[PDB]
Amino acid sequence: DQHKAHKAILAYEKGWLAFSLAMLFVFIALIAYTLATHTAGVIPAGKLERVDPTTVRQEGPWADPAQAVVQTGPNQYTVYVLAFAFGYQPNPIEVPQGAEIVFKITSPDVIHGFHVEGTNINVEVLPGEVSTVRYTFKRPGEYRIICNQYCGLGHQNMFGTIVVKE
Amino acid sequence: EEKPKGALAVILVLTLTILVFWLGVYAVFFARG
Amino acid sequence: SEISRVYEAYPEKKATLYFLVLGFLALIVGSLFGPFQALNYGNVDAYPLLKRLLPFVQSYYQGLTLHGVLNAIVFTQLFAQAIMVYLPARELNMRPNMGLMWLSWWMAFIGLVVAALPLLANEATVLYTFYPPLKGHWAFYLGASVFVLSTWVSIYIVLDLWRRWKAANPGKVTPLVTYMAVVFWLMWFLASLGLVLEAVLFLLPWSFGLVEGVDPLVARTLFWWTGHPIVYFWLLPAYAIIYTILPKQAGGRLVSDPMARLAFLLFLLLSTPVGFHHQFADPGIDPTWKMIHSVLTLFVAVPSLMTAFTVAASLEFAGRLRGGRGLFGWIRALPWDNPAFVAPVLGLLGFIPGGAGGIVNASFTLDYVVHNTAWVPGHFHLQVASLVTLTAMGSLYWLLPNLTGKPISDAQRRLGLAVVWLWFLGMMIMAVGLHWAGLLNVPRRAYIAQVPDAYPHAAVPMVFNVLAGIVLLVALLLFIYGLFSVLLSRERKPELAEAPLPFAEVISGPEDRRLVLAMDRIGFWFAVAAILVVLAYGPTLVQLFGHLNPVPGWRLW
Ligand code: HAS
Ligand code: HEM
Ligand SMILES: CCCCCCCCCO[C@@H]1O[C@H](CO)[C@@H](O)[C@H](O)[C@H]1O
Ligand SMILES: CCCCCCCCCO[C@@H]1O[C@H](CO)[C@@H](O)[C@H](O)[C@H]1O
Ligand SMILES: CCCCCCCCCO[C@@H]1O[C@H](CO)[C@@H](O)[C@H](O)[C@H]1O
Ligand SMILES: CCCCCCCCCO[C@@H]1O[C@H](CO)[C@@H](O)[C@H](O)[C@H]1O
Ligand code: CUA
Ligand SMILES: [Cu+]
Repeated sequence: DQHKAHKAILAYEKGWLAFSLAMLFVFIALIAYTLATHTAGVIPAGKLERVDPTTVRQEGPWADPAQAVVQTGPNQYTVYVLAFAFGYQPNPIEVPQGAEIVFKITSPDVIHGFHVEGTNINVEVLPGEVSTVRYTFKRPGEYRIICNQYCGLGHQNMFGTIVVKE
Repeated sequence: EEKPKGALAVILVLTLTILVFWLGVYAVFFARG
Repeated sequence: SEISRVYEAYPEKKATLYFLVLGFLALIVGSLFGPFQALNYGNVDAYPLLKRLLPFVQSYYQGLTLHGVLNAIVFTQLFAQAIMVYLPARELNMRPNMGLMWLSWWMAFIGLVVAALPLLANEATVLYTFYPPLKGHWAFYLGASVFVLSTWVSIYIVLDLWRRWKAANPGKVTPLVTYMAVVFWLMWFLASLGLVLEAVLFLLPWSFGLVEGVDPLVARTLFWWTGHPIVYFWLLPAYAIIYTILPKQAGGRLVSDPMARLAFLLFLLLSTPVGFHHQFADPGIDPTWKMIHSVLTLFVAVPSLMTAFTVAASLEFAGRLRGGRGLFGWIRALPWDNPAFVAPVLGLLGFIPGGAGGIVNASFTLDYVVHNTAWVPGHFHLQVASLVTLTAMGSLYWLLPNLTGKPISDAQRRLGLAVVWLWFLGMMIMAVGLHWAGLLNVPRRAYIAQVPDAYPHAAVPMVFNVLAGIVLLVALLLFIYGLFSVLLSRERKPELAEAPLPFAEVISGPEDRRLVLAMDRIGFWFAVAAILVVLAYGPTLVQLFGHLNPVPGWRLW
């Protein structure tokens, strides 16, 4: 009792740390599950795709809004998205429902975010580098793109639209 | 005395909060997937 | 001489009082933008009113930076430099080198000063993360760098005192507070490498003219090498106070020396190699290296789950000792009329949901739900601005007596409680509104009040954010009229003021000794700390440092 107190209490320390490690690993488990499913598609790609942000809206696939969506499989689209000081090229992004969409996004100025309301598309856009995520919209409608990385005073106004065709 | 049971009810609330948050956010993640 | 000769028998008090006053001063100025930012997330625009009161201010986002830098970089470090030096020296009744010590306070005062000026004059509106390629005045980074370099001196000072007590005391195991402070200061050196490279290798030359651009991926990867454990550099001063000072204010004992020690050794191994939990949604970083940092962050939570049990048991024991009634009897026996006790206890409670938010954040793919929304500021307001800050606030009531011999009156004690309870109740209400607003997709870092029609699903959590701006306005104002009323009063009754820091007796035990002996194998674990940083950041930094792709700086404000 004040030293018996000790002997107990330090055994609990052991049981709480055991339980804790257990629960923690179950979490590691259920993350693991997600990386194996389709949902893992939102994770940005490893490979360093270098581009030159000063040249990007002149030459390459980010130079022409008309050419942003480019069929890349029987059920696949690559979208070249430009995130810039203070909206999105193209606008809207029209994509068919059911299809794998491969967003390839970059910026000509400062870092942006490209986050799509109601999806787990949530990525940082860095000048000089291509952010590559994939997604399949399971139902049609308009999806608002919010820019969630501070980039200057137009920040609170940077929104885009994705139209996913019926 | 014996059992530090006040401290157990503390770590119990802590465990539950941890599970409501992680399970709630897991469910949202799937629903947007 | 010196007639509060206080400062020539125990001069360390003179320097600690300095840090502290400076720390809390940055915190009054920083927090002034708080409620303004709160009513904004409530969808009221009080900025034209602010810009009245403070004509120098040009945008919501200048606010945000001052708030950030002033509250989270400057208030917290200066609070760590105080606590983490003064406590070690006092538990070891020894002099910190008042030469090296007085230096650090001046490296910080120059530092803060040089930085403040471009900030105040709208030249460095890049926020507390200052992400390239956004470009600030040379003054900001030069300031920042030298301010952050104040800690390195602090490092040496504590290590100094450590080395001298050992020689005078050979065979003797390292005493508790000191051991803490020793690994703390060690962590922070290892951790601070990231920010230090990023400044020297990139930020400094760039903002001077010496080069043309920076690679934004490397910049952000060095930043977050530092940027995570810097949160643990804020947390552990409070933890040090909470482990070894608060059970005494509670009327109790620290139930365990080892556990306190095992906690802090753990923060030394795992605080630094976890930085990619901040980068889950970056391009060009391998998914496999996100999972490992994921796993590793989840391990960093473990010393803190432990803490929860040790502290809970210490407060329980003390409770019982004061006739602490039944299953919950013990809670009502604790000293609820001492702001020294209330503050860190209320912060511990808010730390329950906050740590829970971290765990989600940490879990790789779950971060895609919440990253860069209002949830993130939801979470860390519970962590840094409730726990750490409340521990700093409620510690005005022991430390200040002990440093100046001003006693706390009884009208002041009661002011203390009205702040602490208002501060807490306002923090909790803001937590809900921002967790929820963020689960509705409302971005962080945004003048959302300017787009009032933009997030209409957020209506009621917006009612919670307004409701907290007013509550935290009152709290901040009642804190100023009282911080200054504890200081500018004309009483000094300093028997109170030599009078050792209420350090805590420890319930000793058998299974101590050989375990306390291993954890005291310091040089070994410090090196393990470096091996772990090296493996975590090694393969990725090697990759990126041979693909440097610097880009022009912009100013977009
Ligand atoms: C001072 C500050 C902070 C602490 C401490 C802190 C803890 C954690 N955080 Fe965090 N955080 C993240 C994950 C964690 C994890 C795993 C922990 C762990 O260290 C938490 C472990 C904690 C616990 C498991 C709680 C234990 C509970 C205790 C100890 C209380 C018990 C109560 C008692 C004993 C009272 C009983 C008494 C009675 C009287 C009843 C992640 C992701 O993995 C992100 C990035 C996500 C994103 O999208 O950016 C992040 C973002 C932030 C940012 C934003 C950075 C920026 O500006 O971009 C800040 C400032 C911050 C602060 C802090 N954070 N965090
Ligand atoms: C005084 C009461 C306070 C209020 C009403 C308040 C309110 C807020 C709000 C509503 C935001 C989010 C704004 C945005 O993301 O655009 C924010 C951001 C922040 N707060 Fe506070 N806060 C207070 C005190 C504190 C304290 C004491 C600290 C730290 C010691 C703190 C640290 C921060 C940091 C680091 C950020 C984000 C900076 C950034 O995103 O660049 N706050 N605050
Ligand atoms: C402290 C937390 C208080 C929590 C308040 C309730 C949280 C519910 C979040 O609603 C979310 O709304 C989105 C539509 O905008 C959908 O994407 C998603 O299916 C749904 O889950
Ligand atoms: C052999 C070269 C090593 C460099 C020497 C380090 C000392 C740096 C000067 O610091 C000064 O030390 C004094 C003595 O404590 C203080 O009184 C003084 O105010 C402080 O600024
Ligand atoms: C419980 C959550 C509700 C929020 C409002 C709580 C404020 C009440 C706390 O006041 C405390 O009351 C004690 C009497 O019990 C006194 O010992 C102590 O001097 C005083 O500070
Ligand atoms: C009229 C009193 C009878 C009802 C009893 C319920 C009291 C609710 C207090 O719990 C509070 O809930 C918040 C979330 O809502 C938490 O964030 C916070 O830590 C906690 O203090
Ligand atoms: Cu682009 Cu905010
Ligand atoms: Cu972190």
